[PDB]
Amino acid sequence: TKVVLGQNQYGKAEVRLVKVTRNTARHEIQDLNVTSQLRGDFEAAHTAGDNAHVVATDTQKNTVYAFARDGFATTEEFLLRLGKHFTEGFDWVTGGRWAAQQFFWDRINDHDHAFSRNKSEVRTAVLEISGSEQAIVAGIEGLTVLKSTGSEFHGFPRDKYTTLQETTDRILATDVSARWRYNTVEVDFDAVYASVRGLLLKAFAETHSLALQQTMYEMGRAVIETHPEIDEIKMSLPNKHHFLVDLQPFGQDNPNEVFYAADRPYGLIEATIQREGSRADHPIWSN
Amino acid sequence: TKVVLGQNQYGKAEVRLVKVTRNTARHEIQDLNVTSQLRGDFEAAHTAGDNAHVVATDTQKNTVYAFARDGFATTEEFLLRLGKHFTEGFDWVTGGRWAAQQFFWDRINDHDHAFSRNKSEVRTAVLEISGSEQAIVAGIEGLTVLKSTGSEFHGFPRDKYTTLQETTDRILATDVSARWRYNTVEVDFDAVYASVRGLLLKAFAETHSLALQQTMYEMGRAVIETHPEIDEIKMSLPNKHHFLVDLQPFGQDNPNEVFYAADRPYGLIEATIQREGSRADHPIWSN
Amino acid sequence: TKVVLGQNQYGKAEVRLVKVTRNTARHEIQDLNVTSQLRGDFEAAHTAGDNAHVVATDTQKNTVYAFARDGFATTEEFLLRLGKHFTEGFDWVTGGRWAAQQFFWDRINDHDHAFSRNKSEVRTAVLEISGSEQAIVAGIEGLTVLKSTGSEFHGFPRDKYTTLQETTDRILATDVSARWRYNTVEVDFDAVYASVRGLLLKAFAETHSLALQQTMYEMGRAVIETHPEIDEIKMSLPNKHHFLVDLQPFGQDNPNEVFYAADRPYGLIEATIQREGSRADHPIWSN
Amino acid sequence: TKVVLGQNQYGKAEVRLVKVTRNTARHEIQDLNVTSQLRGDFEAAHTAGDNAHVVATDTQKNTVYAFARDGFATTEEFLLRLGKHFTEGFDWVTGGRWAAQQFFWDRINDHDHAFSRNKSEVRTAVLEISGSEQAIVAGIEGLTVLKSTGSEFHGFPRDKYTTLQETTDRILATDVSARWRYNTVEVDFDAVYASVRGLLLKAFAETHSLALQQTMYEMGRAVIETHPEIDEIKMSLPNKHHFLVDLQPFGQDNPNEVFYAADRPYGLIEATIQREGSRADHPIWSN
Ligand SMILES: NC(=O)NC(NC(N)=O)C(=O)[O-]
Ligand SMILES: NC(=O)NC(NC(N)=O)C(=O)[O-]
Ligand SMILES: NC(=O)NC(NC(N)=O)C(=O)[O-]
Ligand SMILES: NC(=O)NC(NC(N)=O)C(=O)[O-]
Repeated sequence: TKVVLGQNQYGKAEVRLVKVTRNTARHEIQDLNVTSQLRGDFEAAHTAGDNAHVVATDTQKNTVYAFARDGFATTEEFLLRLGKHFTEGFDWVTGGRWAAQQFFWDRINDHDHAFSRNKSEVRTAVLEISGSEQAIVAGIEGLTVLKSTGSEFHGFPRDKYTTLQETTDRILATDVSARWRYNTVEVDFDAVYASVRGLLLKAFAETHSLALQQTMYEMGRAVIETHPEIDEIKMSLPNKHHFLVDLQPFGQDNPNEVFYAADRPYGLIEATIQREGSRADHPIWSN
Repeated sequence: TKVVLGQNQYGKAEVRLVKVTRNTARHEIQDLNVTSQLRGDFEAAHTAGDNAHVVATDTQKNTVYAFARDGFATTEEFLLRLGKHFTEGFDWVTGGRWAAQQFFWDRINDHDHAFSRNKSEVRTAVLEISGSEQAIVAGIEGLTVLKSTGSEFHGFPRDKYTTLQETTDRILATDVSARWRYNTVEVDFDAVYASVRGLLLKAFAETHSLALQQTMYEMGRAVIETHPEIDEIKMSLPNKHHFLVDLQPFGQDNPNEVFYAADRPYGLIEATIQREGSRADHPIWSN
Repeated sequence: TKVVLGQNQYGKAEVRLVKVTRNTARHEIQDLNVTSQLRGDFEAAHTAGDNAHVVATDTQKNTVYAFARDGFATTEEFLLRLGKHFTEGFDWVTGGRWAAQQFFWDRINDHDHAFSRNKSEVRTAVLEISGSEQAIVAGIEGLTVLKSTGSEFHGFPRDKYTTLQETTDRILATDVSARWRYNTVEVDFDAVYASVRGLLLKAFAETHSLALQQTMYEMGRAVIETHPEIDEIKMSLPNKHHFLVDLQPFGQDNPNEVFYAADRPYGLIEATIQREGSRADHPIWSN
Repeated sequence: TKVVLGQNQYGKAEVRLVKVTRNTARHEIQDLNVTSQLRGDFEAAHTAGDNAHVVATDTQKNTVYAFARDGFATTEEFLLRLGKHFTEGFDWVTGGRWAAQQFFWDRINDHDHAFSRNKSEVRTAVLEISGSEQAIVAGIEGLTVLKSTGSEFHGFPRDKYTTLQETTDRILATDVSARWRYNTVEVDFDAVYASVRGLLLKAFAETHSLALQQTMYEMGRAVIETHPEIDEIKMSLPNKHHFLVDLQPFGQDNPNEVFYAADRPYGLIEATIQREGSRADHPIWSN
C-alpha cells in the first residue's frame, strides 16, 4: 500500500588514485582506491527523478583528483578533507561514507623513483559523518599467516554428527581481516596502523592456541590494551584447513609434515573485542 | 580499562553441496554454497580456550550433508531446518546465521540427467535466528542488465568541480544486487523469488530513467506493492559506465552506437525501500 | 655473450567495446573484449628504443573504435578488417594476432532496447596473419555441464599409489573449453558457432562415458564429421570432482544423492581431434 | 571424413601441497601448487574408453603427496622426480608436463614456527619430458613495478587515428611475468632464481626507458649475459597506464603528480631474448 524511501546513499566507487611526491629527486608514492558516497535529502531524486540535489558521481570523482593535487599526510586525513567538503558544501548533504584501500610500495634497491608492489597486505580506512559527528575505522586485510605448530583443538562436545578427531598439534592458518574504531580523530594514523599490525602478528604467533576463538581474543586484547584511542576491534578469521595427508596407504608415516591445503569449506570465526564501557553498536558498522 | 568480548559467531563457511534427486529416471539438481554460524555463550572459548561449548565447525559441515540426504523443497526451508537444529539442540546456542547461494542449472535438450549451468544470476538466502524469532532475507546477485536508450541525466547542480554534461540519451547498465526481508516464514519461496526477479527486471526495463535513483525506487516499489510478505528491499546498483566514444577527431559522428565499457570507477547507488511503519533496522542486516 | 631478439609482438589488450545497432527501434547489442598485437620489424625499438616503427598501442585502440562505427556482421569479420588494415597499412608490419571475447545478451521480455547478460558461455575468436597467409580459430569457454549419471570409470591400472575405487556410476562435471581452426575464411561464422556448441553439448550428454577422454573424443569427432571447414578442434576439460559424501557415520546411506563439489585439485583432460591429413602443428596455436 | 586423435595429455591439476620441515625446532615451509599431466599411448582410452593405460589422476595426486614426504631441495628437483617416476614407471607413458607455482613465506619476527605470506611474487617451474629429452623452464609472475619518472615515448608514427601526445616524462608501470629455459639440469635453481629476479628488477629500474620494448630488451639481455645455464627468456609486460589528470579546467596545474590508474585497456609488449644460435622454437613453449 504505502511505500517509503529508507536509508540511502550514492557516489563514485573505486576511484584509483596515484599521488607522486616529487619536490625532490627522492620520489614518494601514495596509491589509493577511493570510494565516496553521500547521504541527506535525496527524496525527489528517487521519487521523481529530480536531480537538483544530486551532486554527480562524476563530480565526486573530479573532487578526489583535485584535492589530491594538494597532497595529504595520511589516507585518513585525505578522507576527512573530502567528507568536510561535501557535507559543508551542500545544505541537503548531511553526511556520508568515504572509504579507501591503501596499497604499499617498496623501493627497488633503495632507488629514488623505481618501486615494486608489496601485495602482502592492504590497509583500509573508512570515515562516516552524520550531522555534526564523525567516526573513523581503520583496518588491515589480505594478510595471510600460518603457524606450523603451537595450535591445539580438543575438548569439543560430540553428537551423532561429530567425526572430528581431537588434536594437540595442528597447523593454524588464517587471513587477518581486522577493523578498529577510533574514539577521536586526533590520532597518529600511520603510527597506530603499524603498531596494530605488529600487535596482531605478535599475538597470533606467540599465543599457544587452544582455539581460533582464543587466538582472536588475544589479538584483540593486545590492541585495546595498547592504544587508548581505540574503542573496539572487529576481526573475521577463516580457519584455512591444512589436512595432514594419510600416507599409510603408501607405506609411510606422516609426522606432521605433508599437508593438503583445502580451498573450501573453511571455519570462520568472528568477534568484536571492546573497551569496557564503550559504545555497543556504532552506526559506522552498518555500512 | 578492561577488555570485553562483544558480538561473536563462528561456524563452517562455503560448504559446497549438490543434491541429486533420482527417484525416477528424470533427475533433478539442487546446487548450494552453504554457510553456518552459531551464536550463544562462547565466552570461555574466547577467554580461556575452553571448547566445551564449541560445536566443531567440522560437525556443522557434517550436519549440512546429513540433512541434505532427506531432501529439501527450497533453499530457505533447508536453512530453517539447520537453524532450528542447532538452536534447539544446544542450550548455550541461542541463535545463529545460516546462508546459502543457489546456483541454477538447465537441462541439455531436455535430457533426463545432463545439465548446463545458467550463470546469469545467483540466488541467495540468509536466515537469522534470535530466540524464537526466525528472520529470512532472500536475494539475487550477478544479474547484469542494460538499456541502450530510455535513460537521461540532467538538471544536476554544476559546482566548481563539475564537468559532466547534461544528456537526454545514454546507456544505463548495472548489476542487479537486491535483498528483501520477509515478515513471515510462510512463503512460497520459489514463486516469490521468480516474481520478484520479474518485477525488478520489468521496472528496470520499462521505467524511462531520469536517474538511477529513480529506476531503483520504481524497482523497489513494485516489489513491496506486489508482495505483502515483504517488509523491505535493499538494492545496491553500480552505474557501469559505457562512454560514448568521441570519433570526431577521426572525421566521424557517433549516433549513440560505439561505446567504451569502463571497469572503474563506477557510480554506486544504494537504497532501502520499506513498507510504511515496518521495522527500521532489523539486526539481520548487520550480519 | 651474444644476445638476439627473437619472436616479439605488441599492441593494446582488452579493449572493451559495445556496439549498439539502432537504425530501427529494435536495438541490437554486440559486446566485445578486443586485443590487437602487431608483428614485424621492431628490432630498433627493442635495441635502441627507436619508435619509428612503433604504431602506438593507443592508436591501435582508437582504430578499434573507429572501425566499430561502420558496424560488423560477426566478430571474425571485425578482426579480419583490423588485421588487414594493420598489415597492409604499414610496410614494416608483416603480421599480427587479433583476438576477441564476445559476450552474449538476451532481451528482457522481448524488449526493444533492454537486455540482460547471458553469462553461461563466452565465445572467442583469434586471427593470426603471417605475410600473405591468415588463419582463424573460434572457440567457446565457460560453459559448465554435468551428468548426474551415465558415467563410469574402471579398469585403470593399480600401482602402490592407487587408492581410487572403481565405479560404474558417478557424476561427470566439466567446463567446456574448445577451440577449432578453420581451413578457410569463407565461413558462416555465427551459424557454425551455434552448430558446434550444440554438437559439443549433445555428444557430452548422450555419450555413455567410460572415461572423460572418450567423452571428449566423441565431442570432437562430432564436430569434425559435421563441418568440412574445420580441420581440428582442441579441448581442455577439467574433471570437477563431486565426491559422494560418506553418511554411514550418521546412520544413513547415500544412494548417489549427496555430493561435495571440490574446488581443487581437479582432473585435467586435454586433446586435439583432427581431420586425417590436416596440418600437424599450425603456428596459430603458439600464441 | 577420417578423424584422428592428435596431441593429448591428462592428469591432476592444482594439487596444493604444504611441506613442513621440522626435524629441529626451526621449522621450514615449502608451499606449492602442483600439476601433473602424462603423455604417451592413450589411443584406446579416447576411442574406446579402455582405461588400461590410464593411470588415474587421483593416483597422480597421491604420488605427489607420497613423494613430498621424502622432502625436496627445490621445486625443480621435485618435479624432476615426478617426471622420471611416471615415464620410467609405465611403458606406455613416454613423457609429460609437470608444473608448479611456489608461494613464499616470511617468518613473523623471526619466529621458529610462525609465518606470513609474501604475496608480492609467485615463482613458477615447468618440466617437460619427451622420450629421452628433458627441458625445464623457471619463471616469476605477479611482480608489479613502477617508475615515477625516467620513461619517455616519442618518435612514433602518426596516422589519422593517432591522438597520443609525445612525452619525455611519464610513469612506466608493469607486472613482471618472465620465464626462462635452462640448457642443463646442473643448476643451483634457488640461487639462479634469486639472481634473475634481481637482474630483471635492476634493469627495469636503471634503464632510462625510451620504450617498454627497450626496457624489456635490457632486462632479458642482462639475464642471458649473466647466466650460462639459460638459453632464452620470454617476457610479457603490460603497460599499466597511469594517466596524468587534467586539472586545468579547475585552474590547477599537475606537474606529474596526480594520476588515474586505469584497469583496461592496457598495452601488452612481449618478446623473447635468446642466446645467439640457440634453439628457435623449443617444444616446451607450446604446452
Ligand atoms: N546519478 C545518476 O543517476 N547517474 C550517474 N551519473 C553521475 N552521477 O555521474 C551515476 O554514476 O550513477
Ligand atoms: N571447529 C573445527 O572443526 N575446527 C576449527 N578450529 C577452531 N574452532 O578453533 C575451525 O574453525 O574450522
Ligand atoms: N580420467 C577420467 O576419466 N576420470 C578422472 N578420474 C581420475 N583419473 O582419477 C579424471 O580426474 O578425469
Ligand atoms: N609502446 C610503449 O612503450 N608504450 C605504450 N603506449 C602506446 N603505445 O600507446 C603501451 O601501451 O605499451
